Amino acid sequence: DPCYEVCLQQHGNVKECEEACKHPVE
Repeated sequence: DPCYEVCLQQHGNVKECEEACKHPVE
């Protein structure tokens, strides 16, 4: 909920952030 929201404001992503939110970023 907050993750995406954060990206929504601090960014303009969708599937990238949404999917990358659960993915183990390097």
